[PDB]
Amino acid sequence: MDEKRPRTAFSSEQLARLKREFNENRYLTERRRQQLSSELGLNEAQIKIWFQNKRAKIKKS
Repeated sequence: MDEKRPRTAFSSEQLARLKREFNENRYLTERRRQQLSSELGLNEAQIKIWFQNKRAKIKKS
């Protein structure tokens, strides 16, 4: 839903990396959050929300 609420503005490379990490684990550690942010150059808050949102896609109810 990146057509109504603008915020998940990421790049193919960034999403690819994040997706790779998510494939291994739907969660995120402190070190991973800060590492991913520093590695790709994104806000830890954005990464955290991205993972939380990605997890909601699988587990509905």
